[PDB]
Amino acid sequence: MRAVFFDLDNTLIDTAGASRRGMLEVIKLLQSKYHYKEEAEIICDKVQVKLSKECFHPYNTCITDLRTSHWEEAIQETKGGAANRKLAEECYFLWKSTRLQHMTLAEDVKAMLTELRKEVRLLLLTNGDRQTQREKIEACACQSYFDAVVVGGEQREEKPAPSIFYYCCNLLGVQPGDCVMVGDTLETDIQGGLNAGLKATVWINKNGIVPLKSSPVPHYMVSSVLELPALLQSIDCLVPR
Ligand SMILES: [Mg+2]
Repeated sequence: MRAVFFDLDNTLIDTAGASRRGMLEVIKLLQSKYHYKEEAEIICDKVQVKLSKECFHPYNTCITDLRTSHWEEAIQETKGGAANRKLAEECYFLWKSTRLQHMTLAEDVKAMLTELRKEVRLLLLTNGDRQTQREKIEACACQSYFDAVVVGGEQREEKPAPSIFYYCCNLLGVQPGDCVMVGDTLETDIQGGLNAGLKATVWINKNGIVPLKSSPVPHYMVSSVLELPALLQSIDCLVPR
């Protein structure tokens, strides 16, 4: 038996592009409805930074309150005035709904996943807070293409902690040496698969970059997730074409 674990964000769905889309829409809102000028982009830039700086959480968080607060702060830090929670909410929920709407599985990614599952067990392994990730999973309707879906923020530890990989292995009833991890992030997906002693790691190198020394090195590298079947058909995973 063989299994393939897939990363989610930016591997199977365009998360970053979806987020950019969300900012584009907020900018439009602030500029058209509220007549903001370039403070629109300034505020959005601030939120992006705040988003990027969130780390902890699992002990307990209301992500909606936290991220609404990023907006509230960014508005006040840019335009001053009294804190405006209502406007913060208007921005947040526009950004959120816009991004979730943008997240979809391309038809060739759907076909690819369908083909893989005929021969191997498929699992989605995605870092991030429970609510946000489950919302993304619902938005791109991907749960039906996998035998299981595991979310880092629902677990005790996330990628690259080997524990979450061993959990995934048990969930599918396989061993780490039966498994392949596919993802676009060296420090989570690849390091994690290396930590957990998986059969192989596949790095989707979208940026066409040479890993700086001291970075994790994957077993295999592809520029697109659509290259996976041919690759897996060559290593000990899928039968030859
Ligand atoms: Mg990713």
